[PDB]
Amino acid sequence: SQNLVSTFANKVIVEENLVNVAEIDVPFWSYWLSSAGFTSKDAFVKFAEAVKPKVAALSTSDITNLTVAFKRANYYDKDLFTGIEANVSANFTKFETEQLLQIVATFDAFNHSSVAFLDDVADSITYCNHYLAPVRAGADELATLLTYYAKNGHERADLLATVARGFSEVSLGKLSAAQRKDTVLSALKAFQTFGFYPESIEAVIGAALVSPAEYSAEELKEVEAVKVAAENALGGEFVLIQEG
Amino acid sequence: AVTSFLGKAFEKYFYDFSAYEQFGLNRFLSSKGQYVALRHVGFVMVGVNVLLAANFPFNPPFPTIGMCPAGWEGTWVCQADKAKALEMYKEWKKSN
Amino acid sequence: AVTSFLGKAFEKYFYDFSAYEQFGLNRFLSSKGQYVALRHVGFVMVGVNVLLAANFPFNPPFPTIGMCPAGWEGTWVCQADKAKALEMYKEWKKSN
Amino acid sequence: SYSAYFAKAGFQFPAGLSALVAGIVALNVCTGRPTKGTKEISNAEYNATPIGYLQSPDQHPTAFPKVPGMKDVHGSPHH
Amino acid sequence: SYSAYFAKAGFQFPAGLSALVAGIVALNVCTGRPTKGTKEISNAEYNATPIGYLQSPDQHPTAFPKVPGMKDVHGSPHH
Amino acid sequence: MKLLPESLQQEAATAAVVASWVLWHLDTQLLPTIMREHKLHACWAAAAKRYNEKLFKLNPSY
Amino acid sequence: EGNSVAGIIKSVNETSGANLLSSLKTIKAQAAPIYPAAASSTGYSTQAKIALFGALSWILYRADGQSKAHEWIVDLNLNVLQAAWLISFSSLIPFRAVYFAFRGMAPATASTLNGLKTFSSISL
Amino acid sequence: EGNSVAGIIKSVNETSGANLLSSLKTIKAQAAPIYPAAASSTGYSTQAKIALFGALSWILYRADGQSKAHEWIVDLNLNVLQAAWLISFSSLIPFRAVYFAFRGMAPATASTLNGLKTFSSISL
Amino acid sequence: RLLKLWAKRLLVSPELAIVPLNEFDAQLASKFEGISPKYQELLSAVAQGNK
Amino acid sequence: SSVRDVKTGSLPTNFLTGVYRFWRSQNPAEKPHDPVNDRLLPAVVDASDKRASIGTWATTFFCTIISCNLLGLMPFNEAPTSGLGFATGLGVSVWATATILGLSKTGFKFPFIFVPLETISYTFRAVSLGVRLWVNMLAGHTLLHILTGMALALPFSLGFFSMVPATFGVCCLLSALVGLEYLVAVLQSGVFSILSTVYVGEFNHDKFIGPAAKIVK
Ligand SMILES: CCCCCCCCCCCCCCCCCC(=O)O[C@@H](COC(=O)CCCCCCCCCCCCCCC)COP(=O)(O)OCCN
Ligand SMILES: CCCCCCCCCCCCCCCCCC(=O)O[C@@H](COC(=O)CCCCCCCCCCCCCCC)COP(=O)(O)OCCN
Ligand SMILES: CCCCCCCCCCCCCCCCCC(=O)O[C@@H](COC(=O)CCCCCCCCCCCCCCC)COP(=O)(O)OCCN
Ligand SMILES: CCCCCCCCCCCCCCCCCC(=O)O[C@@H](COC(=O)CCCCCCCCCCCCCCC)COP(=O)(O)OCCN
Ligand SMILES: CCCCCCCCCCCCCCCCCC(=O)O[C@@H](COC(=O)CCCCCCCCCCCCCCC)COP(=O)(O)OCCN
Ligand SMILES: CCCCCCCCCCCCCCCCCC(=O)O[C@@H](COC(=O)CCCCCCCCCCCCCCC)COP(=O)(O)OCCN
Ligand SMILES: CCCCCCCCCCCCCCCCCC(=O)O[C@@H](COC(=O)CCCCCCCCCCCCCCC)COP(=O)(O)OCCN
Ligand SMILES: CCCCCCCCCCCCCCCCCC(=O)O[C@@H](COC(=O)CCCCCCCCCCCCCCC)COP(=O)(O)OCCN
Ligand SMILES: CCCCCCCCCCCCCCCCCC(=O)O[C@@H](COC(=O)CCCCCCCCCCCCCCC)COP(=O)(O)OCCN
Ligand SMILES: CCCCCCCCCCCCO[C@@H]1O[C@H](CO)[C@@H](O[C@H]2O[C@H](CO)[C@@H](O)[C@H](O)[C@H]2O)[C@H](O)[C@H]1O
Ligand SMILES: CCCCCCCCCCCCO[C@@H]1O[C@H](CO)[C@@H](O[C@H]2O[C@H](CO)[C@@H](O)[C@H](O)[C@H]2O)[C@H](O)[C@H]1O
Ligand SMILES: CCCCCCCCCCCCO[C@@H]1O[C@H](CO)[C@@H](O[C@H]2O[C@H](CO)[C@@H](O)[C@H](O)[C@H]2O)[C@H](O)[C@H]1O
Ligand SMILES: CCCCCCCCCCCCO[C@@H]1O[C@H](CO)[C@@H](O[C@H]2O[C@H](CO)[C@@H](O)[C@H](O)[C@H]2O)[C@H](O)[C@H]1O
Ligand SMILES: CCCCCCCCCCCCO[C@@H]1O[C@H](CO)[C@@H](O[C@H]2O[C@H](CO)[C@@H](O)[C@H](O)[C@H]2O)[C@H](O)[C@H]1O
Ligand SMILES: [Zn+2]
Ligand SMILES: [Zn+2]
Repeated sequence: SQNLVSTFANKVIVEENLVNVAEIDVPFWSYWLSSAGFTSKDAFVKFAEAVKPKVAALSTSDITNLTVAFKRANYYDKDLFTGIEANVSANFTKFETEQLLQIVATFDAFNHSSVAFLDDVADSITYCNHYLAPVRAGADELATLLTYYAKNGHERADLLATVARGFSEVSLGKLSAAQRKDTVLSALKAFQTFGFYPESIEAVIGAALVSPAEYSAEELKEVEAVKVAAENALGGEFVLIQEG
Repeated sequence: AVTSFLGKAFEKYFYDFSAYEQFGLNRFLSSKGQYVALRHVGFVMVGVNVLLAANFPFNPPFPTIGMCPAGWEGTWVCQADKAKALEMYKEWKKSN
Repeated sequence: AVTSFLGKAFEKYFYDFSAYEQFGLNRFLSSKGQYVALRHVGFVMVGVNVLLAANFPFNPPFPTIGMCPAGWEGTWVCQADKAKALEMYKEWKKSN
Repeated sequence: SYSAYFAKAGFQFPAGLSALVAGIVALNVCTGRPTKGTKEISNAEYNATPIGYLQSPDQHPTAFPKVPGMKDVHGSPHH
Repeated sequence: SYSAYFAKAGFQFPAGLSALVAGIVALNVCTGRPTKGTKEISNAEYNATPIGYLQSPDQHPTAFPKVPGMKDVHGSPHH
Repeated sequence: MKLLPESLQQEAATAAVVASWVLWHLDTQLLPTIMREHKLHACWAAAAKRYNEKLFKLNPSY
Repeated sequence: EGNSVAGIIKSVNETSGANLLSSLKTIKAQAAPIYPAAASSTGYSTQAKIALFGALSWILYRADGQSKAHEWIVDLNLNVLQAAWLISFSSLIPFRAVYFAFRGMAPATASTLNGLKTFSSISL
Repeated sequence: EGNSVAGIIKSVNETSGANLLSSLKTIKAQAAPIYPAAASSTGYSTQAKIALFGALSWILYRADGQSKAHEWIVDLNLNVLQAAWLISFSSLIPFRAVYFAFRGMAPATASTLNGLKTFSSISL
Repeated sequence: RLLKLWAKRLLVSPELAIVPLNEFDAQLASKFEGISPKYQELLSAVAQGNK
Repeated sequence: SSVRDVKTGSLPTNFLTGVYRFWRSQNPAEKPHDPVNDRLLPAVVDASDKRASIGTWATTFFCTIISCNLLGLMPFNEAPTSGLGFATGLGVSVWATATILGLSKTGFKFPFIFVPLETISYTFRAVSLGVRLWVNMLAGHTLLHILTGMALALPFSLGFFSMVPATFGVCCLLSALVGLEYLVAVLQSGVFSILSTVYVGEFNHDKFIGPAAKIVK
């Protein structure tokens, strides 16, 4: 029986029959296989064609699972993400901010944007979801959504007021010191792109000025470029609070 | 979802996935009706050997016909009376 | 039907049928609030006397304060220790 | 009004009351010990013993005792 | 066709199956006798006895015995 | 009288099962129902000055 | 199910100028919210049958255990003392006042719903 | 719910002579019998959840009792001998032929329904 | 078209008839809180229905 | 999968709203120094995250005890909290909930001759919270058992309907004792949950993570 198991192993338990079981529920199976590290381009081509007649009827949890799965596999199928962005645009009231921040980060990984998608995502975060949902988001996810709107030039000041609520000493403090640097430097470029300087930009600038040794000389120049621009917009002087 | 996939999965296994065709047993076997007779006794022989391999060091409650499993032949596994085999197993268990 | 009548029946009893008005207890009693205080203790006193009359010849598990029910005064009903009262009851039971 | 809509649904239990009565019963039946006045015995003793000797008088109190402490069965007379 | 109407109703039990499992369980729990390897004892004996002495070895067989007749508990050593 | 039970762990785990069911039934069945009914009233009462002002500025009817 | 205001707009626009005023009660009823009518009376639910038989089985089980107790006659008369207060609570408690006192415990029922006003949403 | 033939008679009589032939497919669909469409998929019924958990609880209870038996390894291998025939019955039994053999057991399904003929109920 | 316009408003919100058309502008103000309270509580109570 | 429909303004919804808002009122959130706006909104949500759910826990313990206490006043029924392991098992569970909350703040490390005496006062809250519930459900029912036996001795000995006024006066004192046990059943559920808000609320303190940077004027 040393070879009867090995004969069964080379023909039955193959990656191709792992795919043939995975064809029934692609948003479930591609999400959990890629979570286990199975990020293979040849299988995710077969995932993209199996789910394409089913995308328009997918739920918001299935769309978010499918979009995160194709981000971890790093596979871009433009006809798949067209139907994915047509599902988000048709059901934007049903989507959540926690789900849309994962969908936007996939749409920002490979540059894929529509003007209807940017409007329906901004309407979903600002009006269809709770206004304190960016507080629960995590600042690394909100800075990705800010960069995605800055790169497409889409100015939505109602969205920018909602996303800026998530930046604080709480949410930036939960990040790694290297990860806080990339979050601060990408949120300050997006706030300077639209010319929007909310009151919660004091936490983004203050996260850079309380620890400037992580930042370079040219980075502290563009931080204090935003700091003087927010000082004119908010009408005051920047001061660091010390507890006591 | 969890039930709708499992119905679609087992339907593919019951009908579409056949190991009689994928392994090419038409060369070795005559009929599909004699393959399922060999798959029947093959299922019994595996389930006998798996249930014994799941716990091999046991004294058998079934009567062995004067035969011993491995190189034991005097241990608690081969003892006829079970009251003696319980005392011999307790000495073997504390060492191992 | 069986439930719809019983709802209509008890609704008539709970609200429409009042024994405070049909018996004319306004002459004897001051308030309806003091009638339901007397109907409360009257319910307790009946339920005490009914539970005792449902089985009167019993030896009490509660301590009687040196008192006897009827003309017994030496029988098993009045015995202090229950091991003696069980033997005295068995002689009384075969006769009666 | 919506009064006739709410009379359509009858009595209903609370939503997870089956899991409450499952947990309360499983705490009373999966005790891991003999059941309150009984003792586990051998199979040789159980088969040889009549039902009347297998019962104990304390576990059968009288339903409405005329004397406090009356038992329904007398048990085994062998001490 | 009426095929999609009959797929609407899920699995259903037979119509009086609750009365069948009520009658079968009541024949197994209302036996009027101690439960298969136990014996009713006095309340004085039950309270004085530890749980390990209250159990018997025959009523606790080993789940996968290496020797036929292994018991999970040893019971009371007092004979 | 009854002072100590037959098992102290069984009576404590019964209290743990009953209180965890009430904790589950409150957080899952009662408080989502309570807060749907409370915060519909509470959000309307907290917005109605700013809601009616925002709606007044929007419509061109006047 | 489409919304009823767009059905009002569609039915008023489609009607003639001659029969507009007569057909306004028909358009009013087509946009009226559904209030389901009183259905046929059914005596007991299945879960209501389990609840009443289960409470009856529990009462008979506890009355059988109380009667076999040592202080058995004290246990059955404590059921008389306890059931007498359930009768007195039906007599004493102002059940309309307690209903409105509980209604004032929640802020959703202690006040009327203050929201959208008429002048802010007038459509001309 | 009125019957559909009187609705056919009412709709055909009320129609114009000009639009009679065009509206015949509309009157055909209004009298078509209702065939309810495929509803949304639900995974398990409540009674299907009791049946599968109850069969799983029964299997685990019987496997625990078989393993504690005296001839315990014979009991677990008798489950192998019994489950092997359940696999062989899925392979051998002609499930379409057995379905039509059972269909011929009842006289209601062994023949087609012979009843009312066309010429006896022609209405001119 | 004028009758059809007012038929839609009075089918949805029939309490607009308690305000005369010539006195509607005399209720308005720049802020909503400054709108005249002559018709506020009467409009809110007729809108609740005939019960 | 299909949840039931609820009528708005139902009496159990209005009762449980006022009950939950009462135990939430016992540990109110602290007013920050800064005005609450979009700058201070994440610090308010984070301060709410660091607060324990004492409002939810106390109305869990209020409803589970006032239901258990009133079972002792229903006919053919006894109170679960009249048993020792049930009532004290709830009180040690509250004390262990407050201790685990207090230990999770510092390090999960347990904090000259003064602190052994303050420890005895703290660990007596484990005993006294559940024992006060247990003795109140026991001693009121035990006194009811003795006085019902002494009230039964009169119509047993002096005739059933023979003489009324002596058995009337003891049935009035017995009826006032069951009404006192109704008051104790509601009060001891309240005292338990008041003290649970006090004990858990001692460790319900975290520092407000306010703005580290500000644009003043
Ligand atoms: C070779 C590698 C293996 C790959 C692994 C994946 C392949 C599947 C392998 C086997 C999985 C078995 C799962 C079967 C149970 C779940 C299927 C199911 O119940 O779904 C539907 C299908 O139901 C059935 O499958 C019933 C079929 C039973 C017929 C008997 C078949 C042969 C049985 C052999 C006897 C085995 C005895 C034990 C042997 C050890 C019914 O539910 P539904 O909601 O989807 O339907 C809609 C109505 N609500
Ligand atoms: C004076 C002579 C007596 C004449 C005899 C007839 C008069 C009736 C006497 C008492 C009969 C009691 C029967 C009550 C139970 C049956 C009523 C019922 O359940 O029907 C409805 C009414 O339900 C109730 O009656 C509940 C009322 C309970 C409130 C509490 C009242 C006072 C209780 C006092 C405590 C007693 C404790 C024990 C004392 C010994 C609900 O069902 P439905 O289907 O008809 O409703 C439609 C929804 N499907
Ligand atoms: C507080 C002040 C004093 C007030 C008066 C004293 C209080 C005690 C009075 C006793 C009356 C209690 C309520 C009366 C209930 C019976 C009358 C009744 O109305 O019956 C209805 C239902 O009554 C009941 O069934 C309630 C019984 C509750 C007892 C609970 C015992 C539990 C035993 C079973 C547990 C099994 C759990 C299984 C989990 C799946 C009929 O239901 P329906 O289907 O026709 O629709 C009407 C629904 N609104
Ligand atoms: C160890 C051996 C034990 C053997 C003893 C017998 C126990 C057998 C165990 C299986 C019996 C059945 C289990 C019941 C749980 C599953 C049912 C369920 O999910 O609940 C409801 C299904 O609907 C739901 O609500 C689902 C939600 C889950 C139920 C409860 C969740 C867990 C609550 C426990 C507290 C959790 C918090 C603490 C956890 C450590 C149905 O309940 P109902 O009949 O009372 O309501 C229907 C009335 N119309
Ligand atoms: C840090 C977070 C941890 C989360 C865990 C939460 C735990 C508490 C939540 C409430 C659930 C309590 C149920 C657990 C009971 C455990 C009792 C136990 O371990 O001992 C049992 C061990 O007994 C056995 O060996 C038999 C197996 C018993 C299993 C118990 C099943 C009941 C589980 C209750 C269902 C919980 C969910 C229901 C709704 C809340 C029986 O106790 P005993 O004193 O009578 O016997 C001891 C041995 N002589
Ligand atoms: C005969 C030739 C050989 C054939 C193959 C071998 C036979 C054995 C094969 C085993 C398969 C048996 C049937 C498979 C059932 C499970 C798969 C399935 O289809 O699940 C359905 C239901 O399956 C079951 O639940 C059946 C389970 C039956 C086991 C009974 C055990 C009883 C335990 C609980 C008793 C409690 C009684 C309570 C009374 C109120 C799903 O139901 P649904 O709600 O989605 O709607 C579909 C209804 N058409
Ligand atoms: C002595 C102490 C025993 C204690 C042990 C526990 C037993 C407790 C007894 C109460 C438990 C529940 C009793 C169940 C009977 C009432 C329910 C019922 O009437 O049956 C069905 C209600 O619908 C009916 O069919 C009513 C018809 C009556 C049921 C059975 C009639 C009697 C059959 C027995 C054989 C009679 C012939 C011989 C008689 C000598 C519901 O059954 P199902 O859940 O399986 O079906 C629902 C599936 N969707
Ligand atoms: C001429 C027409 C007569 C019509 C009557 C039809 C009777 C047969 C129909 C089928 C029903 C059978 C159920 C009756 C069982 C009676 C058994 C019995 O009397 O003895 C019990 C007496 O035991 C007890 O004292 C405890 C009480 C047991 C009550 C039994 C309840 C079960 C009833 C089954 C439900 C029937 C309906 C369910 C669906 C058919 C227990 O038997 P045992 O040998 O284990 O113990 C004897 C004493 N050591
Ligand atoms: C949508 C379905 C609705 C169903 C309809 C049911 C309607 C009947 C209500 C069910 C009865 C529930 C019994 C609960 C009793 C609680 C008593 C209470 O709420 O206290 C007072 C609360 O009112 C107060 O403002 C406080 C006055 C001091 C009273 C002290 C209250 C403590 C009582 C605790 C209960 C102790 C005994 C427990 C009995 C089970 C009520 O008095 P009031 O309305 O006359 O006073 C309001 C001013 N007019
Ligand atoms: C389970 C058995 C029962 C145990 C119940 C124990 C909890 C009882 C909670 C109710 C007690 C509090 O009683 C509460 O009193 C306050 C005032 O203080 C009332 O509050 C208000 O009532 C009404 C509002 O409609 C007005 O008169 C007034 O604005 C105010 O008094 C509440 O409406 C009442 O519910
Ligand atoms: C529970 C496990 C299974 C146990 C089952 C035991 C009972 C089995 C009953 C079926 C056996 C009887 O088998 C029965 O044969 C008769 C002929 O005799 C067939 O009767 C008919 O079948 C078809 C009709 O469509 C035609 O070929 C023909 O008219 C006739 O043969 C039945 O359709 C078949 O069902
Ligand atoms: C040990 C001896 C007993 C063995 C076990 C007995 C099993 C009993 C179940 C088998 C019964 C099946 O018996 C079945 O009877 C039905 C009655 O509807 C017959 O039904 C059919 O008969 C004939 C011919 O097939 C058809 O023309 C007819 O339309 C139809 O009614 C089937 O032909 C037969 O297959
Ligand atoms: C031993 C001490 C503890 C005893 C037991 C404690 C019982 C706890 C339950 C009683 C709680 C009832 O508490 C209830 O709180 C609600 C919160 O919605 C208050 O609710 C109401 O307050 C005020 C004034 O009444 C209203 O203007 C307001 O609209 C409404 O919210 C009630 O006034 C109060 O009656
Ligand atoms: C007719 C008049 C009606 C008056 C109604 C108001 C009184 C109601 C009485 C119910 C009990 C009052 O509840 C009371 O709540 C306060 C806070 O609110 C608790 O106060 C507690 O708060 C926190 C909790 O750790 C501690 O910081 C504080 O030191 C402690 O006192 C009391 O310990 C409790 O007794
Ligand atoms: Zn008692
Ligand atoms: Zn066997």
